[PDB]
Formats: sequence, structure tokens, C-alpha cells
Amino acid sequence: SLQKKLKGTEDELDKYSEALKDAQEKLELAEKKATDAEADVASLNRRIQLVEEELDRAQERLATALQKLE
Amino acid sequence: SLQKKLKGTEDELDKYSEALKDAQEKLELAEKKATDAEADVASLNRRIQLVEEELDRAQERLATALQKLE
Amino acid sequence: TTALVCDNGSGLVKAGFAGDDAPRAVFPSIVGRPRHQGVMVGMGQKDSYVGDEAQSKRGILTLKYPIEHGIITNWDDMEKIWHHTFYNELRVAPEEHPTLLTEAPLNPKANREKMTQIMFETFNVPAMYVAIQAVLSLYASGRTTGIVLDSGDGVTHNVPIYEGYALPHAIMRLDLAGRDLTDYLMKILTERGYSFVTTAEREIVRDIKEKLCYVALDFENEMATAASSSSLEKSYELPDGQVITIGNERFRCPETLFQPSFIGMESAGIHETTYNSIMKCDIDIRKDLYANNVLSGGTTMYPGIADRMQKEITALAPSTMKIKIIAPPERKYSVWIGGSILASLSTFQQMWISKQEYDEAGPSIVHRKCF
Ligand SMILES: Nc1ncnc2c1ncn2[C@@H]1O[C@H](COP(=O)(O)OP(=O)(O)O)[C@@H](O)[C@H]1O
Ligand SMILES: [Mg+2]
Repeated sequence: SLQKKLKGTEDELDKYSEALKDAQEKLELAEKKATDAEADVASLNRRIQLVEEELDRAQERLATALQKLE
Repeated sequence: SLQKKLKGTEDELDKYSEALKDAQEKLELAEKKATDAEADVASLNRRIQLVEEELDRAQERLATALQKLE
Repeated sequence: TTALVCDNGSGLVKAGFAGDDAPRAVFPSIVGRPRHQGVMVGMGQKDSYVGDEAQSKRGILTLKYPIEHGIITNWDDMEKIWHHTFYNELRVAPEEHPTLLTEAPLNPKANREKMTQIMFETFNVPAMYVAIQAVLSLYASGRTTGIVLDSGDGVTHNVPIYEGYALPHAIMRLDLAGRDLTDYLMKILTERGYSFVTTAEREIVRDIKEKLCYVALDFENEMATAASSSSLEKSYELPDGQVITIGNERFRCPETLFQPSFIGMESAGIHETTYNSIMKCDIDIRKDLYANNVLSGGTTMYPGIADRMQKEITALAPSTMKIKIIAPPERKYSVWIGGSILASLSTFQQMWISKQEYDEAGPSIVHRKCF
């Protein structure tokens, strides 16, 4: 009588195990994508501040040359 | 006997179900972070070319002013 | 016939036929021996495990590196490594294949002499040649000028080349490399509470360094951020479970390249050595050297290394000059690609060292015009 219950429990355990394994696999996939995106955006943010400083002292010496031309 | 194994299997299945719920929660949070980073990088890499052309013509008339001053 | 390109390197042996796009076989240059006794009878385990085979049996074996800093210390296990590479990974008899090798700048002449003697006697290759790693790396990038930095696991060196003309007097070689970074990471992880002593766990620390470490653009600001925020910690899973966490050590380890004082080295960082090597050259070629800075080697693969190096060099060099750093995605395989391209050239066919030529001229011929 309990054999059918054990078989059903085993089938359910296998089903939830497969679903869980897919859940991790997707979790590592999404996490790797997120970390790669975060590293890329952080690097290009650092690029953003460096080009911002570049631009700033660009108008600095541009203005200086402007009064020099004056 | 078999009852102890069945009870342990049920408890483990509940634990892995809770882990599954946490896994989907973490996946959703990672997806939200990924799309926010995508929006941020989109804004940044459509402003980088504006900054680049800005510094480009900045140095352009820097050179013009320098040669006129000379 | 076809030519064979072998790159012994240090910590990773990469080899393959000339003309291929990528090396066919890549495996760690590790030879191991079992330190235990073994009780099962009939197993018939062999004395020595080499290559990637020893990596899978890490917990039972002990790992010995035949190459410390470019140079080779133990020669019998080096012969074992070469025999394995020729016979198992490539499955080709070296009796009918010329072999091209890579050799770091500023190494003892006895190294080259014994290398050629072993390759001509033990394996009886019809011909062979030895080339500098930096020149091959410059071949791979498609450039013809520019200063190239080759930071591998054994040694870091800069070779300034202009229009195909090397400048030997400006070559700078530094012993800081990936192995020292791994050792410093081992020394620094003890602070958090994790202790690694066995040579097997050296590989685990190396994997952590490869997969987790990164270079910070600014050091003090990153320290201030990490002292308050907790967004820098990441978790790693050891082979037997027991997840660990890591904070400042994530970016403190690669800073040793720019701050050699961390491990007690007297010399200056790579950013300063590159600028010094550029300034050691003439004055009419510094524009192209500044504008064609080439990176290579496995240790260069740290994320954010290019931005920090460019910032430092710009802070050193005059503001008028344009500073550009070339960082191809395939940095660590650049040397082998350059070697394949060099061995595939038609004009290179008459620069090999022949068998009878070596026999009549002796092993000393390596240092002659056939460099
Ligand atoms: N992505 C990476 N992160 C950290 N270290 C790396 C990375 N890629 C390669 N390395 C380092 O480079 C070393 C191998 O250098 P490699 O390019 O194979 O030349 P060689 O074999 O001559 O040292 C390894 O010890 C490894 O620590
Ligand atoms: Mg190398």
C-alpha cells in the first residue's frame, strides 16, 4: 500500500531536484552576466571621470590661450 | 525504518523548496540590477561621443588660437 | 613539412603547429610525485605525473615547478615535460618537425646552450630556433614599433622596438610576476583567517586570484570606500564547500605590481619602469613609443589594468603627448600567435639551425648570428 506513496514521493523529489538544478544554473548565469556588466560599467565610469577632467582642463587652457590671443 | 527516511526526505524537500524560492528572489534582484546597469551604460555610451567631439573641437580652436598668437 | 611552435613559458606550456590560429594544447607546467605510501596492490601507479594529469590528483601529490623565473632549475623533469608535450598532447614524433621556442630576455647563456643540446640530442629534431617573447608579441599585434610589456608568471620585461630595430640598452627586466602575486595573496589571506600552506592549495589561491581579483584605478579612495561600504565583498566556493569571503584583498593583491614595496622589493612599479625604459631610448622615437604601448602576458589580464597604467603614464609623461595602450582580448596567447606567424614566414626558412651545422659548430652556435 505504501509502495505507491514511496514511488510518488521519489518522482516528486526528482522533479523538484531538476527544477532546483535549473534554478541554480540560471542563477549563476544571471550572476555572471550581472558581475560582467558591473565591471564594464565601473571601468567606463572611471573613463567618464578621466575624460571629464580632460575636458575641464581643456577649456581651462583654451580660455587661457583665448586671452593670450586677445 | 522507511518512515524515518520518508520524514527526512520530506524535510529536505521543504528545505530545498525554500532555497528555490530564495533562488528566484535572487535571480529577480540580479535581473533588476542588470537592467538598471544596462540603462546606465546606455546613457554613458551615448554621452561619451558628445564628450569626445567636445574635446576635439576644443583642441581644434586651441590650435587655431595658438597659431594666430604666434 | 610543417614547423612546430613550442612555448615553455612558466606555469603554462602552450604548443601547437605553425600556421594555426591558436595553440592546440595548453596545460600547466607542473610535475608531481606521490608523497604517501599507498596500500592497494596491483594499482600500478607510475612514479611521476606531469601536465594537467597531476592537477586532477592534487590532494595526493606534491607540485614542483621546474621554472622559477624564466630559467630552468631541474632538467630531468623539464625533459619529462617536453616528452609529454611532444608525445601525448600533440601525438607527433619530433623526428621530422622543426621546433621554435621562446626565451625571456637577459637570461644565462647556459640556459640556451642546455636547451639546444637537449632538443638536438634527446629528440633529434632536424632544426630548431630560439626567439624572444617580446618580438613575437609585437608580431602578433601587427605593429612594427612601440614598447611592449610582457608580464607572465615568471618575469616581467619591457623591450622597446622601433621600425623593426630593437634597442638592447633600454631593455628592463623585473622579477615581479604572477607567482609572487599568488604568494602575496596567500600571505594576505591569513589576516582574514584563512591559512594556505600546502602546495596543492597554491593552485586554489591562484584560481581565486584569477577569478576574483581586480585593479583599482585609485588606491586611497578605494580603501576609503571599502572601509565603510560593504559592496566590494564577494564569496568564493572552495572544492570541499566552506564558502569564504574576501574584502580589501580583492584589489590589494594586484597593487603589488604598482607598489613593489609591499613584498619588500626595492624596484619601482611597472608604470614607472615603462616610462624609464621609454626615456632610456632616443628622443626622435618617443612619440611612437608613447602612442604604441602594447601589453601582453597572463598577468596583464587583470580588469582595469589598462586604465590605471594609462593614468600613471599620463601623470608621468608630458601633457602634449598622446598616450595609448593596446590591450587585445587575447593577451596571454599573443606570444604563441606571434611565434606561429614568425615560423610561417618564407624568409625564415633559411634562419633555422641545422643538425649537421650544430654538430660541426657545437652548442655555442646559438649565440652567433643565428640568435
Ligand atoms: N585573468 C587572469 N587573472 C589573473 N591572473 C591571470 C589571468 N590570466 C593569466 N593570469 C596569470 O598568468 C600566468 C600565466 O602566464 P602565461 O600568459 O601563461 O605566460 P607564462 O606561462 O610564460 O607565465 C598565471 O600564473 C596566471 O596567474
Ligand atoms: Mg610568457
